[PDB]
Amino acid sequence: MRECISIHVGQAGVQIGNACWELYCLEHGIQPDGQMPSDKTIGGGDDSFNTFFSETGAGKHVPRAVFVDLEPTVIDEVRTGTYRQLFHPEQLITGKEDAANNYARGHYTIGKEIIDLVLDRIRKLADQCTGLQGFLVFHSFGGGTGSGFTSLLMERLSVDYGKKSKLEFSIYPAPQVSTAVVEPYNSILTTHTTLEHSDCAFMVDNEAIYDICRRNLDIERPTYTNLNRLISQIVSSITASLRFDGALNVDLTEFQTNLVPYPRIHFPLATYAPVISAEKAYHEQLSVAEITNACFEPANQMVKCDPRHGKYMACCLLYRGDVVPKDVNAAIATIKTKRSIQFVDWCPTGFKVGINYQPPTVVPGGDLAKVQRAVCMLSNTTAIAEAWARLDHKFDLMYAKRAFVHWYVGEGMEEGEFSEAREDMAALEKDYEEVGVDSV
Amino acid sequence: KREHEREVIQKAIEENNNFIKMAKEKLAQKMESNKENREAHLAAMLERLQEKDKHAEEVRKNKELKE
Amino acid sequence: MREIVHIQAGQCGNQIGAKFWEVISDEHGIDPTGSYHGDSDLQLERINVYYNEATGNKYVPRAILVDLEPGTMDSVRSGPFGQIFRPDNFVFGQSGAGNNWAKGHYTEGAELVDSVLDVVRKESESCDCLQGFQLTHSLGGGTGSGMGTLLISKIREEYPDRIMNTFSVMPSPKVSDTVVEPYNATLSVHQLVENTDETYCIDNEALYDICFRTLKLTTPTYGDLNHLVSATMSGVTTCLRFPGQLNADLRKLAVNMVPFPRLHFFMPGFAPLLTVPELTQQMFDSKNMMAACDPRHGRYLTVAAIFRGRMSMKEVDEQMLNVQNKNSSYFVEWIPNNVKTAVCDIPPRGLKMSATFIGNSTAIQELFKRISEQFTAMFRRKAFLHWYTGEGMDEMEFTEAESNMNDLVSEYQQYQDATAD
Ligand SMILES: Nc1nc2c(ncn2[C@@H]2O[C@H](COP(=O)(O)OP(=O)(O)OP(=O)(O)O)[C@@H](O)[C@H]2O)c(=O)[nH]1
Ligand SMILES: Nc1nc2c(ncn2[C@@H]2O[C@H](COP(=O)(O)OP(=O)(O)OP(=O)(O)O)[C@@H](O)[C@H]2O)c(=O)[nH]1
Ligand SMILES: COc1ccc(C=C2c3ccccc3C(=O)c3ccccc32)cc1O
Ligand SMILES: [Ca+2]
Ligand SMILES: [Mg+2]
Ligand SMILES: [Mg+2]
Repeated sequence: MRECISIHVGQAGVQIGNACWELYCLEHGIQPDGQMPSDKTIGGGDDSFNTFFSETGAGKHVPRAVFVDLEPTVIDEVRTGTYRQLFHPEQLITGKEDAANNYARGHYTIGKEIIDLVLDRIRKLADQCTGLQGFLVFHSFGGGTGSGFTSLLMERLSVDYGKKSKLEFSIYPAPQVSTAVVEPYNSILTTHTTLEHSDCAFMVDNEAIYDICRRNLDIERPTYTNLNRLISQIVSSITASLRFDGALNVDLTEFQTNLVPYPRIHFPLATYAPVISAEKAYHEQLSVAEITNACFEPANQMVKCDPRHGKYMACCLLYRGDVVPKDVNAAIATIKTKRSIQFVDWCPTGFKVGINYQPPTVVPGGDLAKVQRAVCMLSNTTAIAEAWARLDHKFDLMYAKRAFVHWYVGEGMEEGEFSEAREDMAALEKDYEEVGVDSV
Repeated sequence: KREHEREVIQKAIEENNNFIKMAKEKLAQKMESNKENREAHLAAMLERLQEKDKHAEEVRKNKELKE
Repeated sequence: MREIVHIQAGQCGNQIGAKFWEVISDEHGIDPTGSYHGDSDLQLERINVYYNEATGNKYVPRAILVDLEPGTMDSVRSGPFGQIFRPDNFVFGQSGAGNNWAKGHYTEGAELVDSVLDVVRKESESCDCLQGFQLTHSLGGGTGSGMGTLLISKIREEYPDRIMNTFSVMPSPKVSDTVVEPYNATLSVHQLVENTDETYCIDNEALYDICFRTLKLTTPTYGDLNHLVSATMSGVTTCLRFPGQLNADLRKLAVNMVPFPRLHFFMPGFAPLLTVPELTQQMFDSKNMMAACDPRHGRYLTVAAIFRGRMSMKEVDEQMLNVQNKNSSYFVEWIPNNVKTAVCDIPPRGLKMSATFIGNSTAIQELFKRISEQFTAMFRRKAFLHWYTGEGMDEMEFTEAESNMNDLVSEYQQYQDATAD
C-alpha cells in the first residue's frame, strides 16, 4: 500500500505532470497503453510502483493522478496525446473559462464552480487505496488557477483528509517565461493561504531551470518542454524511494523528518546533478565524487539563492544508479573540508544518504545525457528565504500604489487579504532569520 | 500511567478535529464574504447603469417639453 | 471555445471594420464565400474566436453591422468579403445622426438600439463561452460616437461580467473639417472611461502624419489611413487569433495592461512603415505610434509587443531587454516586469516580419489635452450647442464630460510623477 495521489493544477502543473508520468512509465517499463509486461500479478499488486499506479483487470496500469485546469486546451492535449490511454477520462477535469491570471477567480469566482467535482474524483482514487499516504500537488505560483484553485483545494483537502500528508511542487515565477505582471500577487496569496495546509513544499525557480538549460545543455532559448523534462528528473529522484525498493533505499518520509524542524520551515532546497548534454557526456564519466561536489555549486540549484551565505538545518543526498556507500562517504568527507557548509548550532551536522540502484532514465529525443549515476540534494537552508525576499519586494512595489488590485477586489476579495498575506510572509522571513541565530 | 496514555491520544484527536473544524469554518466564512462583496460590486455597477437609463428618459422628456 | 462578438457602428466603424475582416480572413485562409483554402492547421486552431462555423464548413464572421444610414451598409455588402457577412446582422436606420452625438446617444440611436441588441443577444446565446465584445467606431461623428457609446452601456447591462473592448478613432482637423467633432469626442470619452475595459486610441492626427511624412503621401485618402489601422488591428489581435504560449483571452490582456480601471487607454504602434534590432527600435519610436503622443513625454505603465514572422527568439529577448535598460527612465519602476513580448511564427501579408506595439503610457494625456483644448474653445462660445440641447441635453452634461476627462489627464499625471520611494 502506501499509495500516493498526484494532483496537477493549472497549465504548469499539468504539463509538468505530462513530463513526470511519461518519465515514470519509462522507468517502470510501462507502455503508453498502460500495459506492463514485467508485471506478472494481473489486476493488482503490492509492489513499489503500485504506490503511483493502480491496476485494472485487463492489465492496464493507471496513474493515481488527477489533472485539473479551468480551461480545456492544455488538458485536451493530454486527452489526444501519446499517453491518452493511460488515464481514465474522469481523471482529466476541465472547465471552460480560466482564472485570467487572477487568484480571486481561481479561488472564488471560477474555482468554486468545479471544486466539488474535483474532490469527488479525488475521493474515487482514495477509495481505491488500501493505505493512502498522502498527496503530491503540482502547480505554479503565478497562474490564477495554479495559485487560486490550488489554495482552495488544499484547504478542502485538509478538511476531507485531516492531517493526511500534502506535498507541493511549486513553480516559482521568472521574468524570462512569466505570463502575467501580477504573478507576485498570486504568489504571496497562495503561499499565505497554503502555508498551514502543506507539510513540505519543493519550490522550483523557473529562472534557475532556465539558466541550467542554457548553461549546461546549450539551449539558446529553453521552452517549457525543455524546463519540464529537467524538472521531472528532480521530481523522479524525490519520488524514487516511493516507487522502487532497495536495501540502501531511504523513504522520503524519513528525509522529511530531518528536513522540517518547525511546521512553517518546510521548504527544502533541491540541487540536481549531473545535467549534461550528450555531446559533453561522451567519453566523460562523472564519478560519485564529481556529481556530489556539484550539489554544492549554487548554479545547479532549483532555486536561486546562496547557501554559502546562510546556515544549514539539514542535508540529504538522494543517489540513484551505480553508487555505493564507500564512495559516498569519501566524497562527503572531501566536500566538508573544502566547502562553505555551516550548520545552525541546534542541529547535528551529519548528512543523510539514500541510494536507489535503479539507474537514471531519459526521454527519447531529450537533451539530457543518459548517465550511469545521478544525485539530488535536499537541504534545509536559511538561504531559501532569499526567494521570499525577492517576491515580497516585487509585491511591495506594486501594492504601495494598489496597482492591479481592482481586478482582485472586483472578484470579491478585500485589501485586508493582501495585507494579511504580506504580513504572514514578513513573519516567515523573520522565522527563517530567527532559526539561524545562535542559541543562548 | 494508563490514564496519561488516554489523555495524550484524546488530545491528539481533539487537536486534529479542531484543525479540521477551524479550517472548515474559516473557508465557509471566506466564500460567504467573497460572495457578498462580488455581488455588491455587480449590484452597484448595474445601479449606475440604471441611472443612465433614468437620465436618458429625462433627456427625451426634456426634448418634447420644449416644443 | 472563447468567442468574441464584433460590432461596427457608423461610417468610420464599418470602414475599418470591413478592412479588419478582409485582412484576417486572408490570414486565416478563408475566401469571401466562407470556405477554408489554407495550408496550415494553425489557421483554424482558434478560428472560432471570430467566426461561426456553419453548414458545409462555412465560416461566418460573428460581426454585427450598425449605422443610422443605409448607405455604408450597401458599400460593405458590395465590397470584398461582403458576401461573407450574415445578412440578418445588418441593422440599419434611415435617418443619419448628422454628426450629432445627442442624436446617436439619446434620440435616433435610442430607437434603433433594441433591434441591435436583439442581434447581439442572438449571437451571444450561441457562444460556448462568450468572453466579450469589440467595437469599431469614431468619436468625432454622431452614430458610431453617440450610438456606439449607447450600445456599450446597454450591452454592459446584460453582460456586466464580460470584457468590453473598443477601437476608437480620434478626430483631427488634419483629416476632417467638421467643426463640432471635439464635442462628440469629449462626450464619448466621458463614456469610454466609465464603461470600457480596454480602448485602443486610433488617432487620425497620427495616421495622417504617418502617411504624409513617413510614407510620403501628400493628401492621404481614408484608404491610406485604414491600411495603417488594418495592419494595427491585425497585430493587436494576433494572439487572440493564433496558437501561442498565452491563449486568446481578452480578460488576460486587460488584467496585465490595466493597473487602474480608468487608465485603460492604449496607444498602439506598428513597424515597419529587416533585422530584429531595427524592428524593436522603430516600434518604440514616436513616429510609429498610431496615437499623436511622444512616449518620452511620459512613462510606460505597461507594454505589450507582438513580433511576427520567422526570426531569432533569442535576439528578440535580448533586444527587448536592451530597450528597457537603455530607456529605463520611461518605464515606471513600481511595476516590475511591465513589458511582455509575444511571438507569432506566421507573418502578415506582404511583410517577412513585423512588430505591433500596445502601450499604456501616461503620455496619452497629450491626446486628451488636444481634444480638451479644441473642446473648451468651442464650449466657451457655446458654438453649435443648440444642436445638442435641441435633443434635450443640458449644459451640465457638457461640463461633467469635460471635468471627467480633465481628471483622467491628471490621474495619468499622478502616476507619471509617482516614485518607488
Ligand atoms: N516550469 C514550467 N512553468 C510553467 C509552465 N507553464 C506555465 N508555467 C509558469 O506558470 C506561470 C503562469 O501560471 P499558469 O500555470 O500558466 O496559469 P494557470 O495555472 O493555468 O492559471 P490561469 O491564469 O487561469 O491560466 C508562469 O510564471 C509560467 O512561467 C510549464 O509548462 N513549465
Ligand atoms: N481613419 C478613418 N476615419 C474615418 C473614416 N471614416 C470617417 N472617419 C472619421 O470619423 C469622423 C466622423 O465620424 P463618422 O464615422 O464619419 O460618422 P458616423 O459615425 O457615421 O456618424 P454620423 O455620420 O453622424 O451618422 C471624422 O472625423 C472622420 O475623420 C475612415 O474610413 N477611416
Ligand atoms: C504587461 O504585462 C503583460 C501584458 C500582456 C500580456 C498578455 C498578452 C495577451 C493576452 C491574451 C491575449 C492576447 C494578448 C497579446 O496579444 C499580447 C501580446 C504580447 C505580449 C502579451 C500579450 C501579458 C503580460 O504579462
Ligand atoms: Ca501487479
Ligand atoms: Mg491556464
Ligand atoms: Mg459621417
